[PDB]
Amino acid sequence: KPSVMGQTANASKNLKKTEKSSEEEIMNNNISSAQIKDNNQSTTKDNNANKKEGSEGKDYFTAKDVAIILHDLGYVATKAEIEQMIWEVDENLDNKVNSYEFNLMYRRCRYDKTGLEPRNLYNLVQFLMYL
Amino acid sequence: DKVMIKFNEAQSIRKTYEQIVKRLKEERVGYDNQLAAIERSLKGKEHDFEELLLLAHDATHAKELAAAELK
Amino acid sequence: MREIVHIQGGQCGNQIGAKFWEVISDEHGIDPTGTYHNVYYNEATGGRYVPRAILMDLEPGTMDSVRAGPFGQLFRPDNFVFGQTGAGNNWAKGHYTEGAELIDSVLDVVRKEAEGCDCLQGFQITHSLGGGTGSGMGTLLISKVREEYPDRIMETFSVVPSPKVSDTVVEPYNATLSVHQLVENADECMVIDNEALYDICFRTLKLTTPTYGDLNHLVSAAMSGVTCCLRFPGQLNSDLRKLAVNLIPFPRLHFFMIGFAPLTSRGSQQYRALTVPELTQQMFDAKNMMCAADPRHGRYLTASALFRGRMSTKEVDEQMLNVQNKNSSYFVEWIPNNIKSSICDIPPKGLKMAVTFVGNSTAIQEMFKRVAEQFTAMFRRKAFLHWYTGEGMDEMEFTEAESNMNDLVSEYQQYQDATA
Amino acid sequence: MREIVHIQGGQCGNQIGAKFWEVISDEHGIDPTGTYHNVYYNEATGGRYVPRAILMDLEPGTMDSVRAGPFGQLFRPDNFVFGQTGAGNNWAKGHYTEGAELIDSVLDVVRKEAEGCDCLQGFQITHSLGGGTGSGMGTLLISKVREEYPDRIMETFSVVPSPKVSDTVVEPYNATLSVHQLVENADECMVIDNEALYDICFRTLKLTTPTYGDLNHLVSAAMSGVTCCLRFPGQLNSDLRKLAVNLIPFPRLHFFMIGFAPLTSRGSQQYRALTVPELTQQMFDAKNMMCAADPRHGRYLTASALFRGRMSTKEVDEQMLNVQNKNSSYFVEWIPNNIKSSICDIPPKGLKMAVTFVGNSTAIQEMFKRVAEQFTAMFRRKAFLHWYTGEGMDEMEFTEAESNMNDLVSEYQQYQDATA
Amino acid sequence: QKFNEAIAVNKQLRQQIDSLRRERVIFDNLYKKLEKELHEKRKQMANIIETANTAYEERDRANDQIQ
Amino acid sequence: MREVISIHVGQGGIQVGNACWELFCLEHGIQPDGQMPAFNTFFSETGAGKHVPRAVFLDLEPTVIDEVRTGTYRQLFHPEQLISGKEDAANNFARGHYTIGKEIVDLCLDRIRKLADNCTGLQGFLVFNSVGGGTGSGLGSLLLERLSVDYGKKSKLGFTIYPSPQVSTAVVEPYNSILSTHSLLEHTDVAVMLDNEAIYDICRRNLDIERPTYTNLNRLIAQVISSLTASLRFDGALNVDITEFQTNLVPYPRIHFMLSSYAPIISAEKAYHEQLSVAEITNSAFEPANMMAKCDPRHGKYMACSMMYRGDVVPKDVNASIATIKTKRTIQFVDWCPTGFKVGINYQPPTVVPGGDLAKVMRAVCMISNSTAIAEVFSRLDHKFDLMYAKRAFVHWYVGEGMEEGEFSEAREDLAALEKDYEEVGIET
Ligand SMILES: Nc1nc2c(ncn2[C@@H]2O[C@H](COP(=O)(O)OP(=O)(O)OP(=O)(O)O)[C@@H](O)[C@H]2O)c(=O)[nH]1
Ligand SMILES: Nc1nc2c(ncn2[C@@H]2O[C@H](COP(=O)(O)OP(=O)(O)O)[C@@H](O)[C@H]2O)c(=O)[nH]1
Ligand SMILES: Nc1nc2c(ncn2[C@@H]2O[C@H](COP(=O)(O)OP(=O)(O)O)[C@@H](O)[C@H]2O)c(=O)[nH]1
Ligand SMILES: [Mg+2]
Repeated sequence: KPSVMGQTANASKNLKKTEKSSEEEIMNNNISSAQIKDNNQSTTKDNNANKKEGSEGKDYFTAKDVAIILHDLGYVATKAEIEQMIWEVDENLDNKVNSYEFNLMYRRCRYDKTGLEPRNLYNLVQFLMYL
Repeated sequence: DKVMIKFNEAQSIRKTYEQIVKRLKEERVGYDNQLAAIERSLKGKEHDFEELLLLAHDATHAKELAAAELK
Repeated sequence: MREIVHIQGGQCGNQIGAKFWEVISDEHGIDPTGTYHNVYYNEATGGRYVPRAILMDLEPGTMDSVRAGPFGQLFRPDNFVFGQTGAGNNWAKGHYTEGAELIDSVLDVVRKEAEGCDCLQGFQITHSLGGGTGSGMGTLLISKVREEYPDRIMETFSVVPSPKVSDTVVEPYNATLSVHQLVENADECMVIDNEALYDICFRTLKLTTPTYGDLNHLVSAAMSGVTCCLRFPGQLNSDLRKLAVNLIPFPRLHFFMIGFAPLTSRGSQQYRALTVPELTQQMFDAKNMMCAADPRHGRYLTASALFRGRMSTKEVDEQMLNVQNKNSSYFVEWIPNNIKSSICDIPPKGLKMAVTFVGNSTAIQEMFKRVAEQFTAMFRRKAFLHWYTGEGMDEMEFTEAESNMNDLVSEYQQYQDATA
Repeated sequence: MREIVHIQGGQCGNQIGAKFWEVISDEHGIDPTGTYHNVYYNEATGGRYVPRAILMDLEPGTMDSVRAGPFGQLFRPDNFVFGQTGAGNNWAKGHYTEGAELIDSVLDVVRKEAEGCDCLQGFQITHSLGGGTGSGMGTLLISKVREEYPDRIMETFSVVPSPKVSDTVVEPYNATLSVHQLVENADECMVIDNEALYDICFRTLKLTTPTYGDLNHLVSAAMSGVTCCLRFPGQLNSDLRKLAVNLIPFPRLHFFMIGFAPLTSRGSQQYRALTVPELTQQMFDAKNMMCAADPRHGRYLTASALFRGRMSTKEVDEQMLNVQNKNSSYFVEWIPNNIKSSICDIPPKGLKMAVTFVGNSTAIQEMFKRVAEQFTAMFRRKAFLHWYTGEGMDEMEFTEAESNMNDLVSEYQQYQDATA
Repeated sequence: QKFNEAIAVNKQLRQQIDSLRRERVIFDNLYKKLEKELHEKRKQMANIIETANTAYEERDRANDQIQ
Repeated sequence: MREVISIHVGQGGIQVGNACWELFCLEHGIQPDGQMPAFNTFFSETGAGKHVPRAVFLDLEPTVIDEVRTGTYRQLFHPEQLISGKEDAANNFARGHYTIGKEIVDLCLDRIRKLADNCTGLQGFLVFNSVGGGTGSGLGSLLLERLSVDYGKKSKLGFTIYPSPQVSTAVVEPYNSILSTHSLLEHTDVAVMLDNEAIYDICRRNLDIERPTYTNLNRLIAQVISSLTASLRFDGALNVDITEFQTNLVPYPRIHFMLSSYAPIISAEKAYHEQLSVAEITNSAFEPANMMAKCDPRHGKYMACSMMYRGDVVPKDVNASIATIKTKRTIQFVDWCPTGFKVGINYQPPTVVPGGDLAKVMRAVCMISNSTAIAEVFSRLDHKFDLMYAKRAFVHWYVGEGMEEGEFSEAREDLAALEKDYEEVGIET
């Protein structure tokens, strides 16, 4: 169920955000929230993220690796759109994806109030942790 | 039908984006405040070093006159 | 300077040229008598300004009628290339038997008018695609002038077969025969159609009793506004070649739709304001075109705009910026800043502003395909053929004309959506 | 600024809008010709001020009659949305078959008038609940504008079925169909009725030969006084939203009764004094309302007052203090200081003072219940139904409209006496 | 017609919002550069009691020699 | 040296500031031209030798704003200090603090940013926000928040006009006032309260004019403020310090809501017939009928009192009036403050405005006091707030504007914390 799952999470979010709107229809901040967000045994996520994405292993992650992972997943690698998947969460330096940036994104998207932040890149992290 | 569905979806997306934008604005204000505070605290550093310069100079200047007399 | 020569063709082209010369005389302050009370006119002893306008046609009743109406003294008595038989709604008649014996009278007179100038930057043809004379004779003149003068820019204000009805039964044949000899040797085909012209004089203008002189006046005001940026000053001037560059990125997709503004109701001409944002509304409004092809059913390969009147340049900048901002994918995005803008520094007769929009877009390909469809229908089933085949033409050329039209449109459509 | 757009509906709404524009022109010094001899008007070249007033209706005889009378040149010739068949006193006619094909002409013109401004703070509708066109067409326009513009405030100067007689036999059906689609998408319904209007022009004003233009002038003076605090200065100004907040504590109980003052006899206009205590007497007098519901048979959920003229603020303070002091339980006491007060700084044409009282109270619930009663009577016994049922409407919607009216009134009544 | 206006407004809002998003991103890059710079000034603060202590131990020695 | 900034946010504050500046020019000798035929504190330099005030008139509703920009006082203000909105805050706090506040806050902050850069020796702020309306509540709250998070160290004296005791120009006053009180606590370092009933009584039965109006009220407030700022403007005998005001009138940072009073308020028709001695004025000084706000002098036990003497005042009549007021039993002070009196002498008499009911006299005194009576205004506002909050009224107007519901209650018991402390601090031992 490789593509249909990225479609599930998508459609669930599409309904979730409609209900989030319904809620209002009826009736150092970054780090201070990061530290408290989920601190589960993320050695699974770290070892898995390096095992599936981190090839060279120097705190650096590009679009070529995500493109080849997408193609290996039997997915139709859109030639240039994967750049947006790399970019949507890049906040310090455009074309800089650090392991610390994985921590920040993973964490802000894992434990938060609403979500909606990208809803579209860490779905792949959810997939790799899923299988 | 697909037109209206996707239009409502794009509406939700924009609402999301302005939420993210106002959040980033508030955290930018927080950055400004922390920055101003820390900059003052670090001005205190330069002042403390500058004063201890003179303190060290005085402590040496007294000893220089003491040397000749005690001998 | 930077001359124009005004050759005509067919009764359509003859009437349109007559009214265009009427408009330019009434704009430059030229009477029907030919005085002032050179970019278009010529000096003549006695203080006269003669338009270097050639009227060629296979019938003289049109010639007589254009002489009879007002502003007739403009044209001098040599440029009336007289045809006596008439092609009779037959491309073969208008292009082979009578072409190959009128070519050279027209050659002598066009060499006349061309040596009359120093630098002939561009030509001027107005003709039809459906009438035998207009179509055949006109595309033949185009071929000949493009044979001897390869450095000029060719330009045809061309009327096409009408959608709802064909004006002459062999409109499809004559039209494909005209475009097949139009594509390679005509550099800017401003596509006009009688029916869309009817629509624009009907809808927003209260005109309930129209006339052919009226449509001629409309399209001639547009025809004057397309080039009025040339003979007049301006903060940001252009020409036929800056326009041609900014309009065609490929030598094939060079057929253009045109519109001119302002045009509103007269009884309501006081209630409305009159501003440049309103000019943009007016013509980026779909209905204001002069072709039976709503361009928002396609894409804009590029588009040029030419202002008339003295206002700021902040205007044109926010103008094409705003319009690109919302109707972006109504244009094509594979080309940066696909809207070109220029300013002529003089407003129209009696009014405040004028705007001319010209567009190299991919919505006339359906016009071409409807022409080819009507053609192929009458063509396989052999409708109305001996008129073309008993006069030294073969349907091998018809097949190649049809296929060439189809080739043009296939590039048009794939360039609509080509992105990288 | 803080714009208004004046859409009309039905012959009633059309006449009222005509006379309201007459009043505002005669107040702002605008002739019937449209000059000065922008919060309401628009600039037009030639020095003209056009009211952005749209007149939509399913019949043109009303359109022709409002054009014919004085002050007709105000409205420009596009905002006459012409209907040709007429709904013929049928909510189904005026809301479904002719609605769903007039919606979009009205949409284009309202987008026209809305982009014409920078900030459109509020709308303006005047229509009926009983006439087929007025009711259906108007509540449909309300639904559509509230569909695309969720941030504006909706406001209807709505006439209801008359108590002693129904103006059209299906007044109950059309009225419940209008309120059922009014409650959720109309933000301020100023409730007016022809009979109470008759009473107020009869009793204290000597008028023995009244006319529809006269009642229109009365309600239009009131309609100008409700908002005259906006376009003019004042020591203590307000708007549509301070008013809406101070008027509705709940999004449902937002239907308002209105009155305007001063209005006395003319033969006795000299014997009486003219003071602000007298203004308070005048409208806190029961009979001065414009609705067939004496508010002292109910309770005031809250009430707002808007002055016109330059006197002190000691006035308005002792004003609402005194009135609360005696008619306390005539109001509701569960809400503190339920009377809001503001001042516009300019008096009326030729007179000294003006006062506008608006009230969010619970005495229109009986109006709603009498409408629902007439409806249910004709409804079970099936009176006058095929006119609604043979045009794509079912009585399931009638049942839900009736029940929804009843739900509204049940909240009205329980909020009358809710105390803690 | 509704569809075309919908797409128009969506494009306008999206580009307009993302521009300001990147602007605030750069404003946070300002925190990135400063936090490091003021941490360097904190390393300079660490030259207090160290160098104040050069003064203080030199004061021990000096005043002890005087006394 | 000493410069003081005044924001006039809302429709109340903006008219109060109109009168403030219209009185300031006529006092300092400035004509409305910006031309003058000391002023250090209020009037700056323009390089052409003339003066533009250091103040900003801010308001969502632009009506009074174009009133001042096309009235007669256009030549004074700088076009950079008048920014307008095209909408209001609907009298609710959320539309002025959450929705429409954010795009005006940064512009106002940039203007006062550059204005505090303009003047050299800033000493204090004066926020003028009638909280009854949405702007003067929410936008003024946000302005005070930003002022305190940027400046901080500098004192802020808020002349906030609460919802009146029982009269009201709006019904939703109780909500958008309790919510501003939260920010009013921390930010407004000292808050001199205002209400309407007492100045109404004063203007009616003290100047004998029979209709008091807002222009007269704002002129009178401007006269009080002139008596307040005379000490720094002109030279006096024993000059007082506005930072001494805080250290002497803020015994605890929890009790800093203070009230005021002025004498003499008399027409010329009784000024010609009265003696108005220095000792005599000190009696009407603490007169409870003379009181400027809804506070009862015998309700509060005076914790701090500053007296502002201006004109021909000799110190010993002052010192003996202090003795007589401390002797008679009708007044009392808190036991922990055995001496809670601070006086300031000034040799500048009150200047006169042409067209005012106010009379020129030799001696004027202005009282400003930190006491414990204000808690009654607090509880009285809480009355209306609870009476409206118990029944759900106007709740949608607040929550549909980016506001949560719990802020109503958090502000209610926030002001209840003031009511608690104000009676916990002023008891015996
Ligand atoms: N003392 C004094 N008070 C005033 C004056 N003008 C208005 N007020 C008070 O201000 C209160 C309303 O405060 P504002 O914030 O200014 O009201 P607003 O400007 O309409 O605010 P919005 O509702 O958001 O539009 C009123 O109840 C008045 O009591 C004035 O000139 N002098
Ligand atoms: N715009 C315009 N078009 C015309 C006019 N007269 C004829 N036409 C069009 O021109 C076409 C006739 O072509 P034409 O070459 O003149 O006919 P021919 O001379 O017999 O070969 C018809 O399809 C008409 O629609 C006119 O006065 N104005
Ligand atoms: N105030 C006022 N009410 C009117 C006027 N003309 C008609 N009405 C009322 O409007 C109602 C008619 O509704 P309407 O929608 O205009 O009828 P329709 O156009 O046939 O659907 C009747 O009940 C009348 O009482 C008028 O000139 N003034
Ligand atoms: Mg306001």
